[PDB]
Amino acid sequence: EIASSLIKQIFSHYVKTPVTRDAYKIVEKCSERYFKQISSDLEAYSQHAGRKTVEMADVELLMRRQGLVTDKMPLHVLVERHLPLEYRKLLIPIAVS
Amino acid sequence: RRTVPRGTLRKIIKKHKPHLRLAANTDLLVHLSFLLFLHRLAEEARTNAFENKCKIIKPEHTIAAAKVILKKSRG
Repeated sequence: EIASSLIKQIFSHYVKTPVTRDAYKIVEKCSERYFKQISSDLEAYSQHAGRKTVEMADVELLMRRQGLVTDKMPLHVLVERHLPLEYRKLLIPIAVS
Repeated sequence: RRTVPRGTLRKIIKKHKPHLRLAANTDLLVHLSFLLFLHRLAEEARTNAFENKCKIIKPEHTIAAAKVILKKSRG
Protein backbone atom coordinates (compact mmCIF):
# COMPACT_ATOMS: atom_id res chain seq x y z
CA GLU A 1 0.00 0.00 0.00
CA ILE A 2 2.87 2.37 -0.89
CA ALA A 3 2.38 6.04 -1.83
CA SER A 4 1.98 6.54 -5.58
CA SER A 5 3.84 9.85 -5.52
CA LEU A 6 6.95 8.27 -4.00
CA ILE A 7 6.79 5.46 -6.57
CA LYS A 8 6.40 7.88 -9.48
CA GLN A 9 9.28 10.05 -8.23
CA ILE A 10 11.67 7.15 -7.68
CA PHE A 11 10.67 5.52 -10.92
CA SER A 12 11.00 8.68 -12.99
CA HIS A 13 14.22 9.50 -11.19
CA TYR A 14 15.64 6.24 -12.53
CA VAL A 15 13.93 6.04 -15.92
CA LYS A 16 14.95 9.62 -16.77
CA THR A 17 12.36 9.87 -19.55
CA PRO A 18 8.60 10.64 -19.64
CA VAL A 19 6.15 7.96 -18.55
CA THR A 20 2.42 7.70 -19.29
CA ARG A 21 -0.09 7.60 -16.41
CA ASP A 22 -0.97 4.00 -17.19
CA ALA A 23 2.69 2.95 -17.23
CA TYR A 24 3.07 4.41 -13.72
CA LYS A 25 0.00 2.54 -12.50
CA ILE A 26 1.68 -0.60 -13.85
CA VAL A 27 4.89 0.19 -11.91
CA GLU A 28 2.72 0.51 -8.81
CA LYS A 29 1.14 -2.88 -9.47
CA CYS A 30 4.58 -4.42 -9.99
CA SER A 31 5.74 -2.81 -6.73
CA GLU A 32 2.89 -4.43 -4.79
CA ARG A 33 3.76 -7.74 -6.41
CA TYR A 34 7.42 -7.21 -5.42
CA PHE A 35 6.60 -6.74 -1.76
CA LYS A 36 4.30 -9.78 -1.75
CA GLN A 37 7.01 -11.97 -3.25
CA ILE A 38 9.79 -10.81 -0.93
CA SER A 39 7.49 -11.06 2.14
CA SER A 40 7.16 -14.74 1.43
CA ASP A 41 10.95 -15.10 0.92
CA LEU A 42 11.84 -13.31 4.19
CA GLU A 43 9.32 -15.56 5.94
CA ALA A 44 11.22 -18.54 4.57
CA TYR A 45 14.57 -17.13 5.81
CA SER A 46 13.25 -16.39 9.30
CA GLN A 47 11.20 -19.59 9.68
CA HIS A 48 14.23 -21.50 8.52
CA ALA A 49 16.50 -19.89 11.11
CA GLY A 50 13.86 -20.82 13.70
CA ARG A 51 12.93 -17.24 14.60
CA LYS A 52 10.08 -14.74 14.20
CA THR A 53 12.24 -11.77 13.22
CA VAL A 54 13.77 -10.55 9.99
CA GLU A 55 17.47 -9.88 10.55
CA MET A 56 19.92 -7.87 8.47
CA ALA A 57 21.44 -11.17 7.30
CA ASP A 58 18.02 -12.22 5.97
CA VAL A 59 17.70 -9.16 3.72
CA GLU A 60 21.30 -9.40 2.62
CA LEU A 61 20.64 -13.01 1.63
CA LEU A 62 17.56 -11.76 -0.25
CA MET A 63 19.60 -9.26 -2.21
CA ARG A 64 22.30 -11.81 -2.87
CA ARG A 65 19.61 -14.14 -4.23
CA GLN A 66 18.41 -11.28 -6.44
CA GLY A 67 21.85 -10.90 -8.04
CA LEU A 68 22.32 -7.58 -6.25
CA VAL A 69 24.87 -8.40 -3.55
CA THR A 70 27.85 -10.24 -5.12
CA ASP A 71 31.56 -10.62 -4.37
CA LYS A 72 32.11 -7.69 -6.73
CA MET A 73 29.25 -5.71 -5.23
CA PRO A 74 29.05 -6.10 -1.45
CA LEU A 75 26.08 -4.85 0.53
CA HIS A 76 27.93 -1.93 2.18
CA VAL A 77 28.60 -0.53 -1.28
CA LEU A 78 24.92 -0.75 -2.22
CA VAL A 79 24.09 1.06 1.01
CA GLU A 80 26.73 3.75 0.38
CA ARG A 81 25.71 4.24 -3.24
CA HIS A 82 21.93 4.24 -2.76
CA LEU A 83 20.85 5.53 0.68
CA PRO A 84 21.00 8.97 2.32
CA LEU A 85 23.49 9.75 5.06
CA GLU A 86 21.12 9.48 8.02
CA TYR A 87 20.34 5.90 6.90
CA ARG A 88 23.96 4.91 6.28
CA LYS A 89 24.77 6.18 9.78
CA LEU A 90 22.26 3.72 11.16
CA LEU A 91 23.41 0.84 8.98
CA ILE A 92 27.18 1.45 9.12
CA PRO A 93 27.99 3.23 12.39
CA ILE A 94 31.57 1.96 11.88
CA ALA A 95 33.31 1.09 8.61
CA VAL A 96 32.74 -2.59 7.78
CA SER A 97 34.98 -2.28 4.71
CA ARG B 1 13.47 13.57 -2.00
CA ARG B 2 15.25 10.36 -0.92
CA THR B 3 13.53 9.84 2.46
CA VAL B 4 11.65 6.55 3.00
CA PRO B 5 8.22 6.07 4.68
CA ARG B 6 9.43 3.42 7.12
CA GLY B 7 6.08 2.92 8.81
CA THR B 8 4.61 2.25 5.37
CA LEU B 9 7.14 -0.51 4.55
CA ARG B 10 6.46 -2.11 7.89
CA LYS B 11 2.73 -2.04 7.12
CA ILE B 12 3.11 -3.52 3.63
CA ILE B 13 5.06 -6.46 4.95
CA LYS B 14 2.56 -6.75 7.83
CA LYS B 15 -0.23 -6.92 5.25
CA HIS B 16 1.43 -9.88 3.56
CA LYS B 17 2.85 -11.63 6.64
CA PRO B 18 1.29 -10.23 9.85
CA HIS B 19 3.43 -12.44 12.12
CA LEU B 20 6.80 -11.57 10.63
CA ARG B 21 8.66 -9.18 12.90
CA LEU B 22 11.29 -6.92 11.36
CA ALA B 23 14.29 -6.29 13.64
CA ALA B 24 15.76 -2.83 14.11
CA ASN B 25 16.51 -1.01 10.82
CA THR B 26 16.03 -4.06 8.62
CA ASP B 27 13.30 -2.04 6.92
CA LEU B 28 16.08 0.13 5.53
CA LEU B 29 17.60 -2.82 3.68
CA VAL B 30 14.10 -3.82 2.52
CA HIS B 31 13.61 -0.35 1.15
CA LEU B 32 17.08 -0.59 -0.47
CA SER B 33 16.11 -3.82 -2.30
CA PHE B 34 12.97 -2.01 -3.42
CA LEU B 35 14.95 0.90 -4.87
CA LEU B 36 17.19 -1.55 -6.63
CA PHE B 37 14.05 -3.33 -8.01
CA LEU B 38 12.62 -0.06 -9.37
CA HIS B 39 16.03 0.83 -10.77
CA ARG B 40 16.12 -2.46 -12.63
CA LEU B 41 12.52 -2.00 -13.78
CA ALA B 42 13.30 1.53 -15.01
CA GLU B 43 16.27 0.27 -17.03
CA GLU B 44 14.31 -2.65 -18.53
CA ALA B 45 11.32 -0.45 -19.41
CA ARG B 46 13.50 2.20 -20.99
CA THR B 47 15.17 -0.50 -23.06
CA ASN B 48 11.79 -1.80 -24.28
CA ALA B 49 10.75 1.73 -25.28
CA PHE B 50 14.12 2.30 -27.00
CA GLU B 51 13.44 -0.93 -28.87
CA ASN B 52 10.19 0.57 -30.13
CA LYS B 53 11.71 3.96 -30.89
CA CYS B 54 9.12 5.16 -28.41
CA LYS B 55 10.10 8.54 -26.96
CA ILE B 56 8.08 7.96 -23.78
CA ILE B 57 7.50 4.96 -21.51
CA LYS B 58 4.32 3.08 -22.34
CA PRO B 59 2.34 0.46 -20.36
CA GLU B 60 3.52 -2.39 -22.61
CA HIS B 61 7.15 -1.51 -21.89
CA THR B 62 6.61 -1.62 -18.12
CA ILE B 63 4.47 -4.76 -18.40
CA ALA B 64 7.09 -6.81 -20.19
CA ALA B 65 9.76 -5.25 -17.93
CA ALA B 66 7.89 -6.07 -14.72
CA LYS B 67 7.58 -9.66 -15.81
CA VAL B 68 11.36 -9.91 -16.41
CA ILE B 69 12.45 -8.02 -13.30
CA LEU B 70 10.02 -9.64 -10.89
CA LYS B 71 11.49 -12.91 -12.11
CA LYS B 72 14.97 -11.52 -11.31
CA SER B 73 13.67 -10.43 -7.88
CA ARG B 74 13.05 -13.99 -6.60
CA GLY B 75 14.71 -14.98 -3.31
